[PDB]
Amino acid sequence: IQLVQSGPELKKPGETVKISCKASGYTFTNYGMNWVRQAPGKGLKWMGWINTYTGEPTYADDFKGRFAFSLETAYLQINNLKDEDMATYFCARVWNYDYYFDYWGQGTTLTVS
Amino acid sequence: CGPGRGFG
Amino acid sequence: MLPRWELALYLLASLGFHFYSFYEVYKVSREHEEELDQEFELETDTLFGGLKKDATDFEWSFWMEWGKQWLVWLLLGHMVVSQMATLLARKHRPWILMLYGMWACWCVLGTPGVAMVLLHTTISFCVAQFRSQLLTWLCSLLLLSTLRLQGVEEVKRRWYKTENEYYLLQFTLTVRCLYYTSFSLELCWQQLPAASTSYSFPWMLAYVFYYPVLHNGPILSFSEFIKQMQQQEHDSLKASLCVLALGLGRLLCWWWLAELMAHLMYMHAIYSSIPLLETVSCWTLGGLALAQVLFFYVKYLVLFGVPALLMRLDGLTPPALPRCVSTMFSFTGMWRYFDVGLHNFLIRYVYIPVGGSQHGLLGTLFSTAMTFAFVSYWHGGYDYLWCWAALNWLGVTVENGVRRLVETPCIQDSLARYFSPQARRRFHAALASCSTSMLILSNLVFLGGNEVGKTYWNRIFIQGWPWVTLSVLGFLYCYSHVGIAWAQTYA
Amino acid sequence: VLMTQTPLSLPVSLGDQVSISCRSSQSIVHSNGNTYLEWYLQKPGQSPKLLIYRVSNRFSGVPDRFSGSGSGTDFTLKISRVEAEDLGVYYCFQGSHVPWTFGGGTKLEIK
Ligand SMILES: CCCCCCCCCCCCCCCC(=O)SCCNC(=O)CCNC(=O)[C@H](O)C(C)(C)COP(=O)(O)OP(=O)(O)OC[C@H]1O[C@@H](n2cnc3c(N)ncnc32)[C@H](O)[C@@H]1OP(=O)(O)O
Ligand code: HEM
Ligand SMILES: *C(=O)CCCCCCCCCCCCCCC
Repeated sequence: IQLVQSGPELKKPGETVKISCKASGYTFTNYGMNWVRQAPGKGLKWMGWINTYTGEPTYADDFKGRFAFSLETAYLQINNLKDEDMATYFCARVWNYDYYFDYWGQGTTLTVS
Repeated sequence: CGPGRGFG
Repeated sequence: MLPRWELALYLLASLGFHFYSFYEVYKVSREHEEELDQEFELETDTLFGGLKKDATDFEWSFWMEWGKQWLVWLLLGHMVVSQMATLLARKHRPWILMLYGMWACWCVLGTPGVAMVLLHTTISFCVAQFRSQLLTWLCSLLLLSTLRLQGVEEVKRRWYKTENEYYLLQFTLTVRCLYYTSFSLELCWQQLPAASTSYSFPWMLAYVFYYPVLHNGPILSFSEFIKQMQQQEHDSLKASLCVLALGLGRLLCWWWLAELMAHLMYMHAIYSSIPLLETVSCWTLGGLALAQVLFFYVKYLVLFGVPALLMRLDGLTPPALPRCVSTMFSFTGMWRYFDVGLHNFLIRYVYIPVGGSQHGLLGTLFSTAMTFAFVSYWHGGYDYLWCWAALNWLGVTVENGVRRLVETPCIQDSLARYFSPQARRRFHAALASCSTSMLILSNLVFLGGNEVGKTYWNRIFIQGWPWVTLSVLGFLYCYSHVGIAWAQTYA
Repeated sequence: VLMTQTPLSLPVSLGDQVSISCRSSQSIVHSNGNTYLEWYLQKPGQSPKLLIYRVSNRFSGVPDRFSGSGSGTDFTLKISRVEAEDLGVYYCFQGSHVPWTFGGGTKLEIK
């Protein structure tokens, strides 16, 4: 079981970017997916999650109105409008019981300047 | 709703 | 916005034609009371000065017959047990309520009823353990089909003596089908660690064996049930007494209205006698249609308020009660606002999983068709029900197609440029009147049957097109102005 | 829910026990009857790894020296003997109350 992300991405402040999280080694639809971000000067912030079985995303209150989670079932993409944020975005499989994040992606560092 | 249908 | 004077005139016309049609139906019932009484027995009571109640309806005369005997006492016992559990042992309230639900089902339906509910629940849970939505749907469909088999029907009738307990068991199992299907699909879609322990067998037993909705009550979403059973926040019993008092007063008023409107006019006796429909005038036809849809609305207000009242006492939030059908003006509005619980179930567990608009218009059609198919198959799958489902799907599809076509930016800009929004409102009201003229016919087919719908189609539309159809269209046109004008409140 | 950690930077020499405290804003115990508070070790320049999932529990990867016991509101994680390969940033994460929030982060340093 492993998760691989696209890679470093540089975008203009007005443009938009898509980040892909491909999961291998396990039944993709069995476990949901969690997207979090780590700002250079802050800790981890849980942006939201997507239910791989039904494709129903729930976002955090702060990360709403610009971020969208989509499926490609086994990649899983995120779309957003660029802004001052430059955090590193992590993709985490969520286990069914007793614990949340087991396997994490490498993380795609995003530069917007 | 109501499963009672077709009785008259 | 339309000027107030002509909108008030439209409301006046709507009330006028409702009331004159009601008067015409009353006159027809009074002048044909003897033959209808001879053909169908009419109940005699002193509630309304000696007027004879028309007991031809099945749901009313079945649910009130059960309520006078067992149902009301068991519901009061459930309310008392829930309040006692909240006061004494708030943590164990769901399990106490589940035990009371099992005991009530036992005392009202014998051991076989409880045994069959348990068998259905256990089979659905065991199948859902595989965590596949398609397999769960086939399991639910097979469990529902086992009701319609002739051999199972014969065995179940052999189980019971009064032959009304068998009907109660059939209705209970039909509702249980939806309840455990919803729970099983939620278990299949569960992928969150926080909700891992929410989908366990005792919780399924508590969800299925909830007495207020055990027999006929509205479909209660499992998310709301599991959220409210674990609040551990009291409801301030002093306020619960006021809630109970207001609910009981409103329910008594609704029941009195239903009894009055069944006493004054014999709707069901007239629809049961097809030859009388041909003889009576077109005014009587329109009055019968309006009175029948309004009586269905009031009957289901009464039959859904009691589970809603019990939920409100229990702390649950019940699905919204049906809106007045004299407000309704379109297929989508009628589905969205009449039966809220079943519509939510169809959207969540039948419409979306098959695939909504994400597959394009054609796909949407299939999804809609599938949903409608199931609901018809849920109500019994009779030929008249299948015709009602087909007509209703055609109506919904036409509404969606026209709304999509008119909302294109080019056509929207063109219509905005040609005329003022007042003319757009008038044209929308005329279109919605042309739509509700078929909505009411579809609902008559659902209620009266194939013969009643065919008679209405022949007399109102085919036989009397030159002036009767136009008059009906105009009256429904004013009706549609009233409906759309009120629709902004809950839009 | 806002969750804080003490100390923010915890310098311990190799082979010394370390204690990290995470204090929540309010109760983390979920309606299910259990609390979902887990501890993540993020080594520099990579993704965090889970250490203990529920209070006093242990993940498969974490060795026997990562025992962490906590109360209803204030939780703690203890390293009996730092093996110099446990250096990183430790985040305490709650899952009971949406939205789920991580901790500030307790960076460990060699004194
Ligand atoms: C067992 C074997 C025997 C079985 C024996 C069974 C027997 C059983 C019965 C037998 C019968 C036989 C077989 C016959 C069966 C049928 O007779 S066929 C039945 C098919 N059902 C139907 O046709 C009903 C549908 N009819 C309708 O008119 C559509 O619903 C509607 C009303 C056009 C849909 O419109 P809508 O959904 O209200 O769209 P909406 O955007 O909400 O409003 C209309 C828009 O038009 C805009 N508009 C403005 N100006 C205009 C303008 N010049 N023009 C158009 N639109 C405009 C308005 O601005 C408005 O937009 P909004 O103001 O709302 O933004
Ligand atoms: C043009 C005719 C009518 C209009 C515009 C109209 C309008 C309304 C509206 C908008 C409501 C609110 C629905 C709700 O909040 O649930 C309502 C309530 C109701 N309507 Fe009508 N209605 C009409 C005719 C009738 C008739 C003829 C009857 C019965 C014979 C009736 C029975 C009821 C009942 C029982 C309620 C429930 C009141 C409550 O829950 O407080 N309606 N009406
Ligand atoms: C449970 O089975 C009921 C849900 C199915 C809808 C039944 C339709 C009831 C009839 C409503 C009449 C509205 C027409 C308005 C014309 C005045």
